[PDB]
Parts: sequence; C-alpha cells; structure tokens
Amino acid sequence: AEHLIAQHSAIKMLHSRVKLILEYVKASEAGEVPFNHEILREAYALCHCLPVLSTDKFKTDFYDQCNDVGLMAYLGTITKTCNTMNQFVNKFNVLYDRQ
Amino acid sequence: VVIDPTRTISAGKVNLGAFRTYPKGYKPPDEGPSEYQTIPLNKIEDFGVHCKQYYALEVSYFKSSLDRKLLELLWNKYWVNTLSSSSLLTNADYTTGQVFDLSEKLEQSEAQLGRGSEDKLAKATRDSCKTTIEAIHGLMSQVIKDKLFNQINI
Amino acid sequence: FSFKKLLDQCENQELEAPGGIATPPVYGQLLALYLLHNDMNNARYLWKRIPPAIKSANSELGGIWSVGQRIWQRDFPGIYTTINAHQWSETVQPIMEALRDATRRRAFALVSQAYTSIIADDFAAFVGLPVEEAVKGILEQGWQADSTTRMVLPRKPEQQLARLTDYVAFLEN
Amino acid sequence: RQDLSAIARTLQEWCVGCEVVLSGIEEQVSRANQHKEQQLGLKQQIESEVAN
Amino acid sequence: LVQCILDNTIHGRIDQVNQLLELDHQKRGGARYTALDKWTNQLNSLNQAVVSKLA
Amino acid sequence: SALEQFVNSVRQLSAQGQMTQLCELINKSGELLAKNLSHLDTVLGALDVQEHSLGVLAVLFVKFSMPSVPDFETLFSQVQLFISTCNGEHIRYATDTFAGLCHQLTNALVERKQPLRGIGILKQAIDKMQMNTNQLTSIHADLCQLCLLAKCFKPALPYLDVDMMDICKENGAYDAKHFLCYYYYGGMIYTGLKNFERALYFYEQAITTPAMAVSHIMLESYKKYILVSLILLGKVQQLPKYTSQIVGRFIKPLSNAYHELAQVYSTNNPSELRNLVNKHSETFTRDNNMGLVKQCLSSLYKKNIQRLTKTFLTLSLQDMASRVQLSGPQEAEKYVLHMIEDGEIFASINQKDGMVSFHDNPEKYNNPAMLHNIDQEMLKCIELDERLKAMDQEITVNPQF
Amino acid sequence: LISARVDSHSKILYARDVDQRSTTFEKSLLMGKEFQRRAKAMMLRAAVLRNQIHVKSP
Repeated sequence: AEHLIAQHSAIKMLHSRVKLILEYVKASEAGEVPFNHEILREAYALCHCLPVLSTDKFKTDFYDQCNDVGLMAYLGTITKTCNTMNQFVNKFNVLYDRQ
Repeated sequence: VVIDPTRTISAGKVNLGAFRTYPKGYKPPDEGPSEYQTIPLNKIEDFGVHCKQYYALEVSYFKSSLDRKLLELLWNKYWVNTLSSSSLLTNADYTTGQVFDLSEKLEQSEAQLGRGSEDKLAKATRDSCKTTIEAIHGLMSQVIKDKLFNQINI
Repeated sequence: FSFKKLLDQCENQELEAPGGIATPPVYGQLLALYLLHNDMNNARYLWKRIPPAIKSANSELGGIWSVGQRIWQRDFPGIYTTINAHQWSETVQPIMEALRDATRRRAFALVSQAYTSIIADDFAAFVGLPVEEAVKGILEQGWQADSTTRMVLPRKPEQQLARLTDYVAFLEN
Repeated sequence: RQDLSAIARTLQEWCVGCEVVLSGIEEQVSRANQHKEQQLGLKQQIESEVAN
Repeated sequence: LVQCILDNTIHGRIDQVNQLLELDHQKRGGARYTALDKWTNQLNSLNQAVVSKLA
Repeated sequence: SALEQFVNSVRQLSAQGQMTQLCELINKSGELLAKNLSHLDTVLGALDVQEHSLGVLAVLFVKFSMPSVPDFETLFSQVQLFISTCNGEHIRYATDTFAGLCHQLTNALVERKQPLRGIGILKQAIDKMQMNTNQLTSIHADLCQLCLLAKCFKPALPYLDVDMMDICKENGAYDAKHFLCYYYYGGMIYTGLKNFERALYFYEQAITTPAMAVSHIMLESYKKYILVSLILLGKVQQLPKYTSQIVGRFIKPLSNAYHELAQVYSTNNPSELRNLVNKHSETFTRDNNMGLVKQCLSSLYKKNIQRLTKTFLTLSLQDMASRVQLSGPQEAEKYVLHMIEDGEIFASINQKDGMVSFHDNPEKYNNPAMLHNIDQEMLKCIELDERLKAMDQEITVNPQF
Repeated sequence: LISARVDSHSKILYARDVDQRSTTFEKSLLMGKEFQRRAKAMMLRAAVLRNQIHVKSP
C-alpha cells in the first residue's frame, strides 16, 4: 500500500499530461482553437514513440528478470513453508505424541 | 545518526536511525519495543552485546515554505524519474549478498534442529520474507512500466 | 472440440445405462475416441474389458482395435492402411477421418522435430501420402528438398500484479 | 488534417491504458489492506483462545 | 599458448580445429545464481531435517 | 410384533436432538431378523428413507446366504436408490454399518463376476462420507479394487489424485488392510496408466505403514516398488528410515529376485538382465508382474541410450547399435525416434550420413511458460502452507500435554 | 576431470560449458518438487500416527 503510492501519483501526473495533450489535439481538429503545424507535429512524433522497446532482446531480458524474481519468490515461499512445517511438527510431537 | 543507503534504495523508504547512549553502569527501564531489523551474521554478535547500552530517538523531518513550493514545482518534472527507476539492477549485489547470508543463517537454523538462538528458523524466515518482498516490489515497478509504455501498439 | 464432449457423454453412458455390460456402438465410439486422444492405456484396458460375446457378434469393433495395434506398435504406414479398411457410417466413420487427420498432424510434427535429413520415401510412408504429394507439400511449406539422393531436409519450428500482490500478502501476512 | 484523428486514437489508447494501471493499483493496494486487517483479526481470535 | 594457459598467465582456450584463440571474456551476474544455488542446497537439507522429526 | 415398533421409534428421533439411541437401535437391530424387513421397506421413505434402511440393508448383506434370492438385482437397485438421491445427514455416526455395507457389496460383486456399475454407485457413497478436502475412508480401497478388476481406471482418478489428509474412522469402521489395499491397488492403477511418479509414491506410502506382522500386500507393493523405481529412475529409490523393521528383516530377503534384478540392472548389461529374467521367470509370473520387468529391460536400453548424451554429441547409428547392444542401425533409429517423441532424449536424426546429433538444451528459462510454471508451483506451496497453518491452529485450540 | 563432449563423426573433442542460470533453475525446481513429495508423505505419516493405523501381529 505505501510502496506503490509514489508510482500511482506519478502515473496520475502522466495521465493528466496525456489527457491535456489529447484534448489539445481534439480541439485543434474539431476547430475553433488555433491550428498549429508544429505542436501537433510533435504530438505525432510522440505517438510514434509508443511502444517503447518491442525488440526480442528486450523481451528475453524482461522475462529473464521476471523468472529470476519468480524463482526467488518460490525459494522464499519454500523457506516460509519449511518454517510452518517445523512449527506444526514441534506441536504435533507434544500433543499427539509423547516425543 | 546512522543511515543505511543500500536498504533505503532496496526498500524504497529512508533507512535512518537516531541514537543516544546510557552512561556506564546505568540500566534502562522496563519498556523497550525494539523495531526489528535483519542483521547479518558477521554483525549480529556485536549488535546483541551492545543493543541495550543505548536508545532510539523518535525521528521526524521538516522543510521550509520555499522548500515546500520548490519541491511541488520540482515534482511537476521529477515524476518522470519515478517511472524510470530500474531499482532491481542498480544495487543488485545487495540482494545476492543478503541471500548468501540467509543461506548461512539457514545452515545454523538446520544445526539447531539437528540435536539441540531463540528459534533461528523464524528469524531466517522473516529475513527471507523481507528480501523477497523487496524483490517482488522491484518487479511490480518493472511490470507497471511494461503495462504503461510497451502494451500500447499502433 | 465436439469429440471430447461425445467422449464424456460416452464415458457417462459407460456406467449409467448398464446392467453390467454397456452398448456395443458406444463401445466402438469409446474405443475409436480413445485412439483419437492417443491414450493407448485407456484403449488397451477398454478392449480387454469387452466380453467375448460382443467381440464375436460385432467384428467391426475388432476392425477398430486392429488400428490400435498399429498405433501401439507405432507403425505409421500400417495405421494409414488400417484406417482405410472398415466402414461404419454415422457412428465410427466420421471420427476415423478425424483420427487420420490427427495422425497426419502428429507424424508431420514428429518429422519436423526428430529429423534434420530424412529419405523422401520414408517421410511419405510416415505421413501416408504418396512421395510426389509429400514433396510438393513440404516444398510449398519451406523444407529443403534434394533430388538424386532423394533427401528431404526438414525445418524445425490484474493478470500479473494480482499474483504478485498475493505473494507479498503471503510473505508479509 | 484529415488523418489527425489517428493521433488521438493512439493517445486515448494510452489514456485508457493509464486508467487501467491506476485502477489496478487502487484495487491491489486495497487488497493488500483487506488481507492484512483480516489476518490481524484472525490472530486476535487465536490470541483470545489462550485464556481458555 | 598451451604452456601459458596451463600456468594461468593467459585467460582463454584454443580452438585447434579452426586455428584460433578463444579468450576468456564472457562474464555476467553469476554471483546471484551461486547464492541461489547454496540457498537451494541448504533448503533441501533443512526440509529433509524438518520432515525427519516426525517418525 | 417388535419390528412394527422400531419404525415408530425412528420417527421420534427425526427432526429432534440426539440420534445415539438410533445407533443403539442399529447396534441391536433384532438379531434373528426375518424377511418382513423387505415389506417394512415398502413404507419407509417418509422423510429420506432414514438410517433404518441402512440397518435393514446391512443385515440383508450380513446374511451369508442369498442375499435376496435369485432376484438380488432388485436388492441391488434398492441399494442404488439408498445411495443416489436418498443419501442422509447422520451418516457420520452410522459410518460403521455404512462402510460395512459398501465392503459387503464390493465382496459380493468380486465373488460374482463384473463389478463395473459398482464403481459408479460407490463414488457417490464416498462423496457423501467425506468432508470437503476429502478423507481417507475405507470405501476408497473398495472402489480401486473394483476398477482394478473391471478394467476401467478413468473415473477412479479424481479420488486418487488428491493427497488427502486424516483417515476417517468414526465408531471404528477402519482396518489397516484397507489402507494397505488402497495404496497398493492405487499404485497398480497409476502403473497401468504409466504414471510411474504417483505409482512409486503410492507403493512407497504402502511400505512405510507401521507393522508388527508381514502382510502379502506389503510384499507385492515392495516388489512393484522396485520395478517402478527401475523404470522411472536409473536405480532403486531409498525408502525412508521410518519404514517398518519387518520390511528389512522379512520382506527384503523374500523378494530376493527383485534385488538381484536391480543388481544386474546396475551393471548396465541388457543380455545379462535378459538371462536373469529368463532365470527367475517362473517367480515373476507367480507374482503376476511379468510385463513390468519387460518395461525394466526396455528402460535399461533407454538408460544406455541416455548415457550417450553425457559423453557424445554426434554419434553414428552403427556405433550406437554396438554400444547399446541393439544389432543394426535400424533398431537404433527406432529407439532414438521413440525417445524423441516421448520426450526422453533431446536429439536429431541425420539419415544421409547415418548420424545422431544430441542437442541437450530444452530451456533457457526466459519463457513466460516458466513464469506460469513457477506461479503454479508457488500456488502449490502456498496451499501446503495454508494447510499447515490450519493444522497448527487446530493443535493450538486443543488441550496442553 | 574431463568436462567435454565427443563428436565422433568429425573426430573432435569439444569442451562443455555449463549454463549457470539453467542449472540453478533446474536444481531449484527439482528441490521444490522433492520438498512437495516429502510434505505429502509426512502429511500421511501425521494422519496414520494420529489415527494409530498399524498392522497387528496376530
């Protein structure tokens, strides 16, 4: 909850900028608001910058990152379950067994 | 004042403490909650020996009216840096160092169960939890970036 | 797609309708459908479950198992020969053609992975189609065909955030 | 001038994208609390059975 | 080159078929995988020792 | 006279408090019961046929004769009508006569001929005896036995695939041989479907059982354990230290041929294993596991071809035929093709030059496939931890020792 | 100590280099699988020791 709040605010800021630029585009195209060759040209240049990194090398690296964290998470969950198993057997050897 | 710059980065939260010592011979009173931190095995002995010889102060921060204004105006552009953090590889060697320690801790917790300090496995489990939780948060930021900038198309 | 639904329906009819012993056309469908999914462990134990009375009265069932023997031995040319030998319209014939197509896809996918270079006659026998038809199809697909030696050189071919939140919720509690 | 709409067609496609991501967080954060409190509550029940 | 690689003065290997020296360079983040390797080994022995308790 | 009273005493406990008196009523029943029970079953389905019908049908199967003249089919249908839509609620207290009824139905169908439909009915009874995550009831063995005789393992899997916790007793209703039979027959079911992993697991769990005397179920499960471990793994898997002493003292030297088979398997010689299979062939056919030892021979050949990947990269078919002992490059090509198809080796065939090219690189661990694999495996570990949390909580609620 | 593969067609001995990542992933995944089987086994062991299920001597 406290770790993704700075990202949520950053994304909200980005979303505002994206919405303001989009509204400028529609205002220009619909009419009334003054047409500009240069600004809409840069908005076109901004549209062509999406998606950022679609190469196969980046896909291999992104999924390498994701599998590394995934494997690490699996080993961490194994450690926690090893501890939970240890608690259970420690108590089972006292109640259901005489050591 | 003591600061851990490495854990600041990995946890995404400032890791700072302010401390004052007790005079030689003087004993602290009853109440001492002690907020838990993972201490590596090469430091834990010394930590335990001296942990009751001092106390922690309640830390808070402040800024000026101009700092307030300037930081809001800085944010109007500094948001870009939050969506381009790349925290998983900036200080990678830390998490790999912690895992090494965690492994040796687990070796000691296995030796505790062997035949026959207060439950080393639970401590090691909380350490592995913390390290993993930090790693998954890193992946969360990476996936967020992938969702925002890569999955758009023409 | 729809064959799996008919398999489940036949698997229900296997136990709901009898009296001990089930209906012979359902047995034929169940056997041929057990051959379709390549589950030979289910098919072999189904054929041995059949009483000798239906085995003598319905020889067409034995004609369906004669294909299964070849599938068990993995003799492809024999599989394509045994498929085109018996006729049992509406009941077994419409799924035998699906078996033939599935065996063709299975053999093509096997040769594309298991072989670098294979003799054109061997490949034709593996897919069941004649040599000219097979070589035409692979040249159209993109495999490297060589004449004189008669060799064919094959060419080998929230959603994420919710899971992570559940993992941290597990570790943190 | 005529094909200008296409630019907006991608800009909106990004906007909606953001609007998903944002909501996603809002939900996930909520879930992260929804678990925590629940677990605390459950612990407080276990700890209440120690007296018996 | 044989004598030199055997005495560890040159870091690399010889490709005798193509007649070249393939020098040692390929280094990545191999420190993590070794830590994860020892973590795996210790978790194996630990889970065996935890299951050993009950009977 | 007396049989006309008991029915009225069943309705008295209906929709009321305790039914322990009803358990005492089924415990006594009537001793020398008459045919009139059938007539009493004509007007008995007032609420939901009740637990009275269980006592009536249990006594009908306790008869040791008939059980309902050559018209037993009617009785069978009655039993069906008692299990299907009748079910019950207080079966948990009447488990003894319920499991007893299922055991007697199973034994009657085994003594008769084809027990196909018996499976289909039994799975309902099991479904109403167990709680939620399933309990190891005795009927679970019977089901398996039935599907082992009536060769149809397909519908018995959902009750075998679950690693169920806590054995359901309640008023006795359980014997060690039912546990042993469930794991042995279940092991044979997984062996017949060529799922050697769960098969080996099941035989292992059948051997681990604490025992003072040696049973034939344990012997046969041990023999089949060695066979499946020779098929699945390159050698015999070590049984746990908590296994019974009688296994290493009595079962081990009794099944001497199987350890002899593993001893000849370790030398990696197929002709010598063939000689040993021909030597004790009568003993292997006596145990009725001849076929699995043939799979052991084929797995030895496959092990010998799998040993070539560790040392060779590009090997001739004639060289392979000479090393693995197959006679001719044709059989080598057959074996390699089968092994690629079954996913046992990672190799390719070159017919022009007559060569086999070993690759040995299934994955680099960057697929989402691994992401999904790790997600599923992690979910399994999370499930296991939550089960352990539940067990630990359950123990914390209980009194101290 | 030789960590190589023999290419008997061309009569060339190629040195084998172990992939670090794949080996670490492989042994970790297999460890998780062995851990799960040990967990199922001890689950059933807990169940038989709880219900006192054992083979009687007579």
